[PDB]
Amino acid sequence: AIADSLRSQANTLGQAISNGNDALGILQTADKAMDEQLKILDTIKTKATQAAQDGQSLKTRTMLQADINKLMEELDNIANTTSFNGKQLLSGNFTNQEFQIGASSNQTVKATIGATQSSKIGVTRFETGAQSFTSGVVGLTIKNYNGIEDFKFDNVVISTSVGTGLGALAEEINKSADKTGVRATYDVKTTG
Amino acid sequence: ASKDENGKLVLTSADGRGIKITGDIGVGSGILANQKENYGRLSLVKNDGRDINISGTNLSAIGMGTTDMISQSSVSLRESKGQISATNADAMGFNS
Amino acid sequence: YNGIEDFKFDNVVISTSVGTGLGALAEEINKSADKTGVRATYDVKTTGVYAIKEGTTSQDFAINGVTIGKIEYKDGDGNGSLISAINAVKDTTGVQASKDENGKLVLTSADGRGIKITGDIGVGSGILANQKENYGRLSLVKND
Amino acid sequence: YNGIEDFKFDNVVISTSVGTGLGALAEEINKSADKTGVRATYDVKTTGVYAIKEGTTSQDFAINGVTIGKIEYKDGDGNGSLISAINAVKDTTGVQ
Amino acid sequence: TQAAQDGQSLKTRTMLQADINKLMEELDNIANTTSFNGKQLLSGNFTN
Amino acid sequence: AIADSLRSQANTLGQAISNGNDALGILQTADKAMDEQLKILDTIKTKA
Amino acid sequence: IQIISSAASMSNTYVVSAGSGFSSGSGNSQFAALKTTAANTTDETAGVTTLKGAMAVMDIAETAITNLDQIRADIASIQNQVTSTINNITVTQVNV
Amino acid sequence: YKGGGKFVFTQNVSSISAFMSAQGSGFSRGSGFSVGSGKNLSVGLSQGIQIISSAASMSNTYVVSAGSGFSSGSGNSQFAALKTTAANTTDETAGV
Repeated sequence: AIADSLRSQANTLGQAISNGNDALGILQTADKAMDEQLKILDTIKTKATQAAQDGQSLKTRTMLQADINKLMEELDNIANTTSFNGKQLLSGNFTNQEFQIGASSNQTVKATIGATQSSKIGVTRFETGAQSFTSGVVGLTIKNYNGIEDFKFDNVVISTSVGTGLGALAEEINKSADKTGVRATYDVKTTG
Repeated sequence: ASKDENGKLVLTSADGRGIKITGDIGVGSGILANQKENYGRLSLVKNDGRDINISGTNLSAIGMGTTDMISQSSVSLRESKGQISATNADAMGFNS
Repeated sequence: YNGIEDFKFDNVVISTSVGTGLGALAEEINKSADKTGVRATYDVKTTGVYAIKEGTTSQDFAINGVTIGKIEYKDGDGNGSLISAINAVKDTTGVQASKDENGKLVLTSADGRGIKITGDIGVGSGILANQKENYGRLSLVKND
Repeated sequence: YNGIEDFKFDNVVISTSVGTGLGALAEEINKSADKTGVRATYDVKTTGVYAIKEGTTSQDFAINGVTIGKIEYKDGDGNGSLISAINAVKDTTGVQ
Repeated sequence: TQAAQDGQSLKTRTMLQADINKLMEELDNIANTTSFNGKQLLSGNFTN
Repeated sequence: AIADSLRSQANTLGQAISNGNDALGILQTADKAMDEQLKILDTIKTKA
Repeated sequence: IQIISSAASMSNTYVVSAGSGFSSGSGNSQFAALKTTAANTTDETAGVTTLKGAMAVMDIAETAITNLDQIRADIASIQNQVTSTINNITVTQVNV
Repeated sequence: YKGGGKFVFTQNVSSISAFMSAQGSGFSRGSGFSVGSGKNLSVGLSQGIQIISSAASMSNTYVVSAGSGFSSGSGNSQFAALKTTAANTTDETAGV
């Protein structure tokens, strides 16, 4: 009886090793695939930087955008293409997948590879307030900056002096950028 | 001070100090009496797609008070690949 | 448990912390497996209905005690912003947001901690107000 | 789809935007290929008949929402002006 | 030790913590898994 | 017991070196960047 | 010039109708979008084809890099866990 | 979630219409998703919600009738099988 129990356990563990090896293969494939998406996104950002200068006309910015279109097409193609034997890894349908690696019934690891498509990866959040016509000492507060507490800045002057204004506020906000994830800029024009 | 393409008058401030004209500039230049006190506008940019929940103490000065029409939106790569909508652009930071 | 007497496990907390939940109960039950013949497991998910629509969460939408905030999501959740914003705190909450095949919103907890959302997640995601307090199920398996 | 139940997909938009159309539908279908066994593709062309003649487009000739304007093309389009003018916005419309 | 430096932002520290979570999960798995013929060895019920 | 104590202390110090070699990058970057500000203030004083 | 008569009731400049989620007195009343007929808001050129468009695509790409790194870290953690499991199983099988 | 078909409550509402009208749910008259408001969530609820009116008597969701061995008050009342027409419980693919 004991010998048969141990034989069953040895065979089940010998199969669990193969299950683990298959899981390793799948995960390695997914990772070495995502590497190229990282490089492509780097190239996209470089091209956007190259176009963010004003020595280039709309006709050349259009070539930039045409290149970015094809690169992003390739990115989402890699996403919708990488697959093991039909199981699409980098698309979003690889959520809560088990791999029995135990002698008994329900011992397993779980894989929930997120979605990496170009319609779902890069989602920034912009805001912008109405054109301010009033002055006064302002103190911001970004509530729930990290999930627990608030984040109060310092009081900033506005009106017209050298160390005042929306530029001063933008400096004060960009200073604490790494903690809030909130960068600021400005635009001060009075056009008729 | 600069002259726009369409002939409008533009008074830009590089380091963001806020333009305040006191005397009568003279209507006919394009600047109405409501733009004499100007301090520009702020433009925040997060990088996660959740609403920035700003709530300060004296907010009518940065143009985000309890009576200021602000615009906010979140865009993806594919959403940027196309034509930027009119509201999305105002959120981005065009058209002061 | 053995034909003569009973078998009383020790008390086990439940709610939402690390050493709590159906996983904390399954550990205890499986530990004394050879004497009872009863192995246990768990499954802690919260899957909506009417797969997904466009809506937004309350300003104080929080899950397992940590606050996320307002999130505007499109019809079919084309942005993936909801899933991204729920997942950005997965190793502090214990929940892993996912999008089901049919489009439904799936909230799963790997180590069985129990999902408890406080704020208005926003009807439109499909999670009814009768699911905001979920601790999963138990599953015993005898062998006789 | 498997012998017992059905398989409902997601509601997909079509008309003309970046994240719309038969491309979006084919993505959504091909994603769930392992379970349904039904892959998908698309082909979005618009081919004329009576191959080509001489004529002009209206002053408000637009495509996918961007206005192109009037174009005078020769018999066999010997100028290539039509093709070039339509292609000048290929990466804004999505039409080559 | 790798995350005890201040050249790493909260995001990278979060990656560290997410990895440590899985490693500790594996530790618990070994503990609750090693068993001879049902007798769980490394769990605490193998006393006396 | 000793070898497992040394194997950790060797791994830790092996990682602590990376924290140092990374604390050098952050400091050298901050230093060589100050170099230009010194050449700027020199110009201001000359222009004044 | 577009003069709003009274800030309490402005449905002719912003989209504040009852159907919209921006009805006054229901929250969100300060995020309402402008009206294209009231103002003259037009779209912008597509994507990086403009300056502020480029400086927005820069942040979108930065956030994309962030997200992909965040996903790859999860893949790596799962992989290390699997490797440890496999080593332990390989020893336990010999002992069994 | 208790059979892979619809979700099963134990509330005390006559129908989905009153369940939306009632307090607590996100479908109140003040909220945006009221019945008849273009969202059309009534169909989504009808496909995926089964509200048991009174837990004391539920013969429309569980096979708990008199002839069955699970009649209420006759013991075993908490082991009764779900109803295939009430829910949408379908079989699973055979075996491994």
